[PDB]
Amino acid sequence: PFLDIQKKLGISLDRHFMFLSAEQPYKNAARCHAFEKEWIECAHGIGGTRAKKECKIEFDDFEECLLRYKTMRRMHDIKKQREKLMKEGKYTPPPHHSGREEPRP
Amino acid sequence: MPSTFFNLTMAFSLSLLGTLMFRSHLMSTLLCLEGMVLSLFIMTSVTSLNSNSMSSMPIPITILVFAACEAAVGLALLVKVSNTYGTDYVQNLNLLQC
Amino acid sequence: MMNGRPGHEPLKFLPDEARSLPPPKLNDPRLVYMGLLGYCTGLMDNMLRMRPVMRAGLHRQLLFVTSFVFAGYFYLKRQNYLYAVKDHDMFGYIKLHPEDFPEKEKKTYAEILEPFHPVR
Amino acid sequence: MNPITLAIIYFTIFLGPVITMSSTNLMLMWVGLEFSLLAIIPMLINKKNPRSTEAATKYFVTQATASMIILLAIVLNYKQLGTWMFQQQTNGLILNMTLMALSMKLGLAPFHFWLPEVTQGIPLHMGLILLTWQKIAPLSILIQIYPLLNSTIILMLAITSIFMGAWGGLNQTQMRKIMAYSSIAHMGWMLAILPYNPSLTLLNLMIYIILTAPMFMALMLNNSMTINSISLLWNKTPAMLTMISLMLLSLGGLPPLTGFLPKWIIITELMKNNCLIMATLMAMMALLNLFFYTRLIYSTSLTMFPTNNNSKMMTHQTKTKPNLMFSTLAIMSTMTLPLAPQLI
Amino acid sequence: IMKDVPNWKVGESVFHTTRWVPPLIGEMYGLRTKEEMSNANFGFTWYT
Amino acid sequence: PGIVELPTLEELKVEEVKVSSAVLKAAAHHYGAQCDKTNKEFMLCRWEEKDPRRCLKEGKLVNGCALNFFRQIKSHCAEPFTEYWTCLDYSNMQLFRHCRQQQAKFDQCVLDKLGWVRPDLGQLSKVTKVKTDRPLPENPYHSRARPEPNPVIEGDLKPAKHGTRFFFWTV
Amino acid sequence: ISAFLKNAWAKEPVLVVSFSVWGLAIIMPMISPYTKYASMINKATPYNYPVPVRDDGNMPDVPSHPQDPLGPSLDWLKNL
Amino acid sequence: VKRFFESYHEVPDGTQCHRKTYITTALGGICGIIGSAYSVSLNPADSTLEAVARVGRYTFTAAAIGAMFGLTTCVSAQVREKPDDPLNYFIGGCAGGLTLGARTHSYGTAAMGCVYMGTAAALFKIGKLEGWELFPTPKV
Amino acid sequence: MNLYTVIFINILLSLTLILVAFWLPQMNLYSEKANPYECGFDPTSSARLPFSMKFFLVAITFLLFDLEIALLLPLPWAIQTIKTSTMMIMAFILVTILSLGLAYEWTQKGLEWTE
Amino acid sequence: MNNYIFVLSSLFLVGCLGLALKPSPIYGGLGLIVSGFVGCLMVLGFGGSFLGLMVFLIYLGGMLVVFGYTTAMATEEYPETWGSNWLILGFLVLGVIMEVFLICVLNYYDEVGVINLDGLGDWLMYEVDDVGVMLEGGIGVAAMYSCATWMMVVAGWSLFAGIFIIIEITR
Repeated sequence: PFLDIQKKLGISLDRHFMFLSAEQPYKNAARCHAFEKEWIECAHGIGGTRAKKECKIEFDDFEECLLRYKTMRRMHDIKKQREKLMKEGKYTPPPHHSGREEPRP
Repeated sequence: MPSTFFNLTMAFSLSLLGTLMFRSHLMSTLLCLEGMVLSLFIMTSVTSLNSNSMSSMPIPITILVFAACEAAVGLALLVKVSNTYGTDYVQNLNLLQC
Repeated sequence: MMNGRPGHEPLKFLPDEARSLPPPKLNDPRLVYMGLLGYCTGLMDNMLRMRPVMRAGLHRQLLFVTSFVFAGYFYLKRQNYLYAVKDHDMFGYIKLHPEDFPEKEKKTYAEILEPFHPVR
Repeated sequence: MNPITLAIIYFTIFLGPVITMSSTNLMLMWVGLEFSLLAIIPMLINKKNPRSTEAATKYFVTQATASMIILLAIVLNYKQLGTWMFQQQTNGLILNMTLMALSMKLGLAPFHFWLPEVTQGIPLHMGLILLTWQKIAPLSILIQIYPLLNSTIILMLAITSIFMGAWGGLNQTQMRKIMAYSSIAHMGWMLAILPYNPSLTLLNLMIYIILTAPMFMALMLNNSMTINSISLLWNKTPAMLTMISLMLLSLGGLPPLTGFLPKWIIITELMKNNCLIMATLMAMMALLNLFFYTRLIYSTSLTMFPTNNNSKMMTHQTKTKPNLMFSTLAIMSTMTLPLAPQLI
Repeated sequence: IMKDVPNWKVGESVFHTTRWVPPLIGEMYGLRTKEEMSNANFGFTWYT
Repeated sequence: PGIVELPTLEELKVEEVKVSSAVLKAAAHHYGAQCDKTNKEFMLCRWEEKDPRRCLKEGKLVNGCALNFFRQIKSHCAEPFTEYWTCLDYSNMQLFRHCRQQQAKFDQCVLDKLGWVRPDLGQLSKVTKVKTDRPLPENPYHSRARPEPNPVIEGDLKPAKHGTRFFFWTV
Repeated sequence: ISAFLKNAWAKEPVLVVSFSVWGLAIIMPMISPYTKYASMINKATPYNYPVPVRDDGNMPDVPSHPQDPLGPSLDWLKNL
Repeated sequence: VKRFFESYHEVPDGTQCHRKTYITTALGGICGIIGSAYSVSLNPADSTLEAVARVGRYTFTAAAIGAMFGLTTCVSAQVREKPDDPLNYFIGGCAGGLTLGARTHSYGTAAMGCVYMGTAAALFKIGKLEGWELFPTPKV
Repeated sequence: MNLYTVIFINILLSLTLILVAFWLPQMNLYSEKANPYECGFDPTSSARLPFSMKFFLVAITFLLFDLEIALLLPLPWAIQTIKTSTMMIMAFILVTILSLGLAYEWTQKGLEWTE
Repeated sequence: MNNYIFVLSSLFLVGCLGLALKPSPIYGGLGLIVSGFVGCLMVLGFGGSFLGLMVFLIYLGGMLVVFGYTTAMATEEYPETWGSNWLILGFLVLGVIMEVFLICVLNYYDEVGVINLDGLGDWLMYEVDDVGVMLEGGIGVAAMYSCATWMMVVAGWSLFAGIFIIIEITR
């Protein structure tokens, strides 16, 4: 913040709900709690300029957890190949994936 | 989520476009602004529900409150311009050109 | 640039670290110029309100000059602190990274073939 | 306005920016923006004349659109990074839109056509707030995100506004519109130097405020609002002419006066960063400002314009309007260069 | 399915970290049938 | 990057309760009293490891304890229990308040025949101690080493060299 | 002000009732033994799981079994 | 893509005339269209056919200035033996200014535009050789 | 799916009644029958002209009060908090501010219709 | 059901398109009512509840007041609908077809990206706490009475100041 009134006075008007890893009602952690925590603890201390290069792995994991682009790519590719193989006639959907399974408790 | 966010961003874009190009009635422009408000609230709501971030669900309601306050101010201004000119046409709002 | 300096304490006029610098001498040219500005401001106020420019409002003039000097002392102290901090960080960083600020060795003038351009 | 409305409205105008500059959260900075926007309008439309209503409507529409664009930026940054503050990894378009919308709020060119009209419509004592106090919040929002801004966009807007303000100043005869255009030019300098060293952006903001407030109170003194009207101060109030001249010249930016320090220091930084072309062009075009200030100086202080018979009673009657703050700010704005090192 | 696609690592994770990441419904029911997927999505919202 | 390590279908096999939600509710309180150490060890495993693949052996002990508990009930207090959970199943939300008499019958039957005692209102919800030889998982998040901070300039402040070196001002 | 209050009581009873009820709404919570118990009850309600904590051998108060005497006791709620 | 515009400096001047002329013509046309959009959005015209005529005139004028500039610059660099001499860009900018004057039916614009546009082009060339950078990024 | 089914059934029932009402009756359409109604005499002017709203101020005030309603509607879940004192103080401040705004408007004649 | 959410978002886009084209304020209000309903449905389908219902309520109230204002001030002898103006009609159809074609184009260029019509409906919900109880959005919103009191303070002040501002603008 431009003027650090809150840090100066020791109060926390709005600094406690900045990210997904902050305290949630009834201790229900948000999606990607672990990833965000890792990224932020990695990036503490070192400046932003250094973090942008030295916490990149953590940030990449975090964005993957939150948006999930690569997961969508992977599932799309798997189901695309499934469709191609099925149209060719070289694959069958197993019983458990088809609709009849031995349902587990 | 992805397709929904794309369509919502397009909706906000269209409402912004509608606001930027007028069409005589100031009330319609106010309604376009109000529609952008709707789209932004929906964006925030879906983002929060997707992330399960219940600490950020206090914020769409603040968006609604402040958008309502500004919309009320806009309506009052419409009342005043109407009292001045007899209509809400934006053409009449041209005195300050000089 | 200096906002993120480690040990920065938010919204502190003079951090305690500043007491280690020689304090301003109270007849400094800067503070004297501050007093002059205050006196001129008092005279300007008189002139604007249509008053005896130099005779009237001597309490007002005294307050103006003293207030200007009083503010100037502390502001000057803070500025000295900030420039001293800048120099401290300067030299610490340079000492830490001798590789990126190597010390140049200078050849004498005898060995340097400076071109000569006649002024004909 | 009744006292309770005065208290609440003025207190909200004061609150908004304070929230913006003391909020760590983008939504709360947006809340500060909305506070300022909502609370200013009743002060603008206090007169309830046809021009006042139209000025208030123009302000409302423009500022509401800007606020919505900024809110879109905030929401998309949330969608991306699960947080309410801009990070180095934030998408570039989000920062571009934020800069663009805060530019619209600030009045910078090419989103500048709205400011002159509103300033012309509204009375002087609110024009002061509009051209001074309402810029602190948006510029604070930018300064808090300075390391991530786009040099190309910022320089383009800055130079555009310098050129546009300089050219617009000439044609206008109205003091209110002239001060609007001066605001545009000085904001152009502020944003030009923002991405490189925001300390100097804040220095320029301070000096511009400290120069504009005295001028606005000078205009308020006799409710002057035209070149012809201000030309009559040699008769109505001779004393002020000297400081008015000095202050206009300073705003223009002549060396001995303080106005040089902002421009000189900003040019120095830009040159350090190798921004030679933009620095040269901005310095060159900042001289039309001196031209259309020198015309005012000619009209008021150096030449004596025709007066009216009825000004004699204005002479007869007494005056008690100039404040202490006028003298303080005017002197401390037009006689402070020798203390420049302490300022930067 | 992906026996012969050129470059596929069968169990490859999309995450650098080796920590366990809970599987989301898309991964869990993706290859199953539309009925199971829509159940996972709407069973509670669309009431009991 | 690395191939995930899912456990095999064979090691994900265990005898399972196959008893309905109403039955579990009816048996909950005594099932919370007896079968506490086993469940609590498994729960500590879940929370400490954070990896579902690393607590399977303890989860199967949980299942075995549940089977033992229910087998004992079926052996001794079977009919009162059937009555009790029939009455519970009938209720819309499986509320206890509707079947108290049958609850009393079942509770007395277990108390005398099997020696069990029901928990009071504030028993099953208190945090408890657990004893395990399973070592505390270090680096549970598989966290990478934290990057080292910036070096800190150390020294004592001194006045600026040759005053504020600004263009021409002497100081 | 007896006269004005008495008149208000008859000519604008609605506002008299409203202000009185608002005043009571503020006064009573401070003046009442039971107020402390609301937060205690809401803390007693166990929405989430009680996470067991590993016994390092030197934790003397937290129990090992739910039916052990040690630990918070809702007798106060039972006979509020 | 920006590849088309950055291809202008693939090979020094005096060569690939036609290509460089195309590139400058396109750039001039783009500038003209932008200016026309501004000039129609503000200061509207009575008829929509008037508006489209205005956009056509602005666009064609700007394209003509750009085409003449590129052609003359390349022709100068080719006929004379100096590839990278800013005097070439100066002559091209003067040609552009003269073409503007002709399009506007005015000799004063011809002269003023020649001087200003020629100086602008020469300074552009000088910057490209000397490594000047417009719109730099913070280095401090 | 049940709510969608029942709402669509209601829609279809209403629309079916309308269609029957429009396709069953025997009709005769002519200009005098179709022309608008105004107590047996022809319209002096169309009904699309401006119609002054004498309660505009109260109408706008309704917007803000309804948003206050929105802010207050979470109270049933709020009371299930641990910070009961904080919740109480905040709700009391909110409602008292509501009351003060209404009282100021009343004393300033906001609710008195404009003539 | 697979296309449920995408259809709702497209309907929202169409309602917003109509509003942008800006017919008479009466039709604008009707269009925004339909759009608010569709948005509430999208939020409901995304696991929300209180937020969707609140948007619907507040928007119904807002459009009520807006309609009242339009009948008085924003009126014309011949109000223009979407279809009345041929340009509005043509651009309505153009916008619909343009969005259809843009959807196709984005799908083709990025088979998986902003839009995944193939695989649509496979990513609506990401995660859910299966055995939770307190996970309802009303709880998060009510948090303003405990953990985010600053939000309440600013919003309440906004409404309070709104009262005075509106009165003095309408004086």
